[PDB]
Amino acid sequence: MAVIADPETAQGFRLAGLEGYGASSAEEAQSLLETLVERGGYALVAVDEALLPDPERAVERLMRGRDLPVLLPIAGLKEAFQGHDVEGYMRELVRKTIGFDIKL
Amino acid sequence: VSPTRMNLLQRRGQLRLAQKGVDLLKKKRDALVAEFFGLVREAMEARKALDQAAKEAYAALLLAQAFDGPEVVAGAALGVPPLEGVEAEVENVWGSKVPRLKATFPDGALLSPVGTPAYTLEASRAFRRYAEALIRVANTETRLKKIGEEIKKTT
Amino acid sequence: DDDRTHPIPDLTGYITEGQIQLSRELHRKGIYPPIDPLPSLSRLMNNGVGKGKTREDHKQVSDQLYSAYANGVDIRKLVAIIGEDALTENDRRYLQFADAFERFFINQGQQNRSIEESLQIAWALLSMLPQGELKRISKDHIGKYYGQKLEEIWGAP
Amino acid sequence: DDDRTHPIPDLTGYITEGQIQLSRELHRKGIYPPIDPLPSLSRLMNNGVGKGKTREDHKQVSDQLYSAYANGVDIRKLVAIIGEDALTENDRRYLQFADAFERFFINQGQQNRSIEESLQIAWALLSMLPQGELKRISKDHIGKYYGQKLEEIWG
Amino acid sequence: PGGDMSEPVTQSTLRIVGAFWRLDASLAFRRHFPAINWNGSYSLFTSALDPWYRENVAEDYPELRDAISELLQREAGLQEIVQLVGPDALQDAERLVIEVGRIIREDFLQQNAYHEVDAYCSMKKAYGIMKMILAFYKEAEAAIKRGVSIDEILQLPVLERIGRARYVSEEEFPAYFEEAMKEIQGAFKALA
Amino acid sequence: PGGDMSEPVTQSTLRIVGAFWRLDASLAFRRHFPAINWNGSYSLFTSALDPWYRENVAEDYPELRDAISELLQREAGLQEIVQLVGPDALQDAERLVIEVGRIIREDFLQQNAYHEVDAYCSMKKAYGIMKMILAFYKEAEAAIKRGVSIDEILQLPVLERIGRARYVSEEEFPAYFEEAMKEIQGAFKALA
Amino acid sequence: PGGDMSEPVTQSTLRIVGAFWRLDASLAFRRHFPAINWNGSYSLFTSALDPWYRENVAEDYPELRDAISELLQREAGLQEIVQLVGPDALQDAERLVIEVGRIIREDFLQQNAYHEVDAYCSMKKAYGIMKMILAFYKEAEAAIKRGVSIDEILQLPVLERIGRARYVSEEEFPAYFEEAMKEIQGAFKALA
Repeated sequence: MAVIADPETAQGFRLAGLEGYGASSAEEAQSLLETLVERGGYALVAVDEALLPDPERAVERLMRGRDLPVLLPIAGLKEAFQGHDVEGYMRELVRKTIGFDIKL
Repeated sequence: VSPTRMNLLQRRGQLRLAQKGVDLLKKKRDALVAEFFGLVREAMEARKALDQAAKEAYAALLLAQAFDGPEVVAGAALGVPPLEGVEAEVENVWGSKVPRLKATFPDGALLSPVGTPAYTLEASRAFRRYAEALIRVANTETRLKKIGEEIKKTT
Repeated sequence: DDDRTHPIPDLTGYITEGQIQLSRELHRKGIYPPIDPLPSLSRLMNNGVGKGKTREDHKQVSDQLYSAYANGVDIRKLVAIIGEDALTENDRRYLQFADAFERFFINQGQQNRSIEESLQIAWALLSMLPQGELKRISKDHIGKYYGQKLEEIWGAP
Repeated sequence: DDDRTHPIPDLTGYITEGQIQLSRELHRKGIYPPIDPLPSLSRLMNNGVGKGKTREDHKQVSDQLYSAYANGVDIRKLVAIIGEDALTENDRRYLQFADAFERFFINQGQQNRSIEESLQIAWALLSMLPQGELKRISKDHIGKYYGQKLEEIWG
Repeated sequence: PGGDMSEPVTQSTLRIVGAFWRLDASLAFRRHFPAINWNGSYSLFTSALDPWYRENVAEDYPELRDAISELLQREAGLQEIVQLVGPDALQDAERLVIEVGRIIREDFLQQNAYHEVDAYCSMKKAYGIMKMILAFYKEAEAAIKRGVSIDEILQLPVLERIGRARYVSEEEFPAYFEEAMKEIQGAFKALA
Repeated sequence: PGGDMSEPVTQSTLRIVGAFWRLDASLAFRRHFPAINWNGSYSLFTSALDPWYRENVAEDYPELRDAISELLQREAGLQEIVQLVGPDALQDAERLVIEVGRIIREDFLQQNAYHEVDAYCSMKKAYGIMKMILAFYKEAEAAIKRGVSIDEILQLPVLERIGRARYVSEEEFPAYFEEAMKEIQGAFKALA
Repeated sequence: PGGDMSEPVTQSTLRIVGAFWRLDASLAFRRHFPAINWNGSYSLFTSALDPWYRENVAEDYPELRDAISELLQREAGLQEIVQLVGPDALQDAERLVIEVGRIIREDFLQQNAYHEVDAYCSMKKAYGIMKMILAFYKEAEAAIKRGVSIDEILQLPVLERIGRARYVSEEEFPAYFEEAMKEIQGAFKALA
């Protein structure tokens, strides 16, 4: 499994034995993501939410017949201290799953 | 359709069959929604646990980079072996196949377990806890989405 | 032609007080008499049952039996799609209740049953449901009749 | 009005010894002659076929073709409900059998096919199914004739 | 006329006959003869002939006949779900009922009048076929509770033994029945 | 004969009557009486009775009736989401509509013909009930605009004052109506 | 009466006539005149007139006519899939067919009898429109095989040339046709 995030945390993610790439911009992120998925063996890909919140639709052309790469949006280092409420993210999940936008 | 009495009776039977199938499908949809709204809560809990782990892992990484230095941390990072593409074993939800990831990685078999640095190995432990936390979120979220398209199909 | 819109069934329904309908599906499965409880109706029931002319718990027991069988026959259909494990516990109780009902209550064979024996069997069948699920029946009769096992009729199905 | 229950076709079918029924759906697709094999019938088929008359395998091949085409037509209604991507491979085999049948066996144009050519084409079409699916044909005829591919005949 | 069963003569015949064998055009189209519509047929002499059947065929023949009828009824009931959600959406224990009903329909009910051996069938041959099918159904339902997938159950070679018991001659059937029952016993015990 | 409205008798009757009170057994199954369908019924005397209404009953009555009609209509547009998602999971802005429409169905539409005082209701009593229900809905929406939970609204003591309005005597009603108006005015802007 | 094509007058006529132009009310509702239903209509004079078409119009006219007939048939086939599954669930190899079918339906088959120019159409103008539509289809298929998204093709400005083509007068058409033919190839080569 590989992750894509800022270059500051790439060394930390390689510290745990994982595969780590650094990125600094959105189009860099999408190009890197398609180069990531065009080869196999990479079951899980983590993409920071500050640069690409919705990764499975940015690159959907290359896996629509193959559900092997599990893409995942993760919170960055800045959000880890400045805080973020998961309720909005879960409401968005309710949106692109069933779409009635009704939840408390 | 040729107009006969027998054909009229057959069509009247088919109307009842469709009207009963509608209610049966509605019951199936309710049964699916019941599990969906139970799974979403566990997804939320997993996400907040992941955030909590990320906070301490990133704090440890920042503190280790600031005080020990960047080059020593980079060398310790190159001193680790990579993990392989651990198995995505199959799993059945409501008659559909989904992958399930495995958290088993060779802990302790990673090279250089102890030595000179002090703040880097704690950051390594925090980051491997973070990696352990991430796959749980992945495994729950994929099942959540897969229940989602089943709801869509039944509707 | 099993056509309830035919003139002979239609004109009879304008003059008579309800009907008893025999079911072919119950007949093919070996159940005799194949009387289907769901489309059957008696329009003068309320003036014949009650205290002073039969046992006082007749009406609510009949309503509860009808309402429980209606749920059982649909849960049995849902089982074939979603499997037995996906149901809750009480749905499984209803699923077993429908089968026990069809096996014992309807399939009496050539036996002669008094009203007291039929009510005993009805209360024994309702006993397999948990107390408090019987919404239609008042507490006074529930405390008086609930709890008997079905092993009495099991000696002669 | 293409009505088979009209009095004239009804009495003609009751009196005569069979019928050859054309299909408008086949004619719309450009197939000539647009003969529909399922509603058609020949009562005197049993007298003029068999060993010493045409060939020993004619009668069983006809029945096997009838059953396979019926199964293909049956699958054609289920795909309209759930789609071809949810089908098993066995049902896709029957679907492609029906599609190849309508395009290569019925559709012949103005040419004059002999009986041996027709039987060769029929055996070439039955070979697209697994050998265990031919329940109506004795194993001797299968061991003698089964095996050819359709592309070996054309040019 | 036009197959319309609401004809005055057909309704007049309905009320004075002890048996009624209704033919279907749909089964005749796919060359599945004798094309008897099982759903709309009946016989009122079934209950009176039981003492003869218990004497001349077997002591448990009516039980087997009732089991076959019950299985056919269960197969008819589940067909309303197949046309709604497709055959693969069902559970394994119901796919077993569907496949057993199809086995009965293609093996026991179907008969060819122009075949050399299949044109005539004595009572004991039919009894053996019914016993064979019911034994296979019991073994198959035993296999499901042991976790065996149904996708491999239908691949067993005993189905072709069942599938061609029609064409065995009357003087060869007594050995074939005992061979096939032993095969039925062996295959499912070696299955899991 | 079977609930079909295409019979010649009902079609001929529909062309001439000024009112059409359709019954249905779906509400009788819930013991909801009177069991008329309020989305299938219609009346043609409404537009001609308005000058009498605004003089003899109250000035706002023709304008007030449309409020009840629209409030009952808005839940019919929410029926496509309630069978999918449970009622408790709805947003408070829709939970308010669901609950006020529910209390409308269970206090204003329903009536006990066997009761001593519920079997007859004068027009000013009904007018007071609709005025009081609109006061409840308007103040509840105003409180909801201030970000409060709807659970505290459902526990308000004025809710039982809503249920009890049916059984007050015809002579005794006006003081009860004034007291309910005072209580419902005190409740909502005492809550922050 | 009531658009019933099974009435005696219609059925007596169809046995004698050599052509049958069937009208449809659904096409007339959406103002798709002349509202000829192309699925139920037929003509028996097509085969005899081919030698005349080959030398008075063009040597490849029947080929173009057949090529458009297959496109209409394929569009009608996909019209069984799209309406209940969704137009975006299809692959682009079928969305292209859907869009080309829409272009054929709106720009070629449709004709305004009350326009100044569109009321009359010579054979060569129809042949030119047919050629343009088929060339656009082939180029779009090649661009799809190059891996381009369909939306950049539907937004291509050359589509407006085909839509306005039938309003071009008979005088201007031989010059309009060449420019449109050059523009189609230029736009599909300039595309990515």
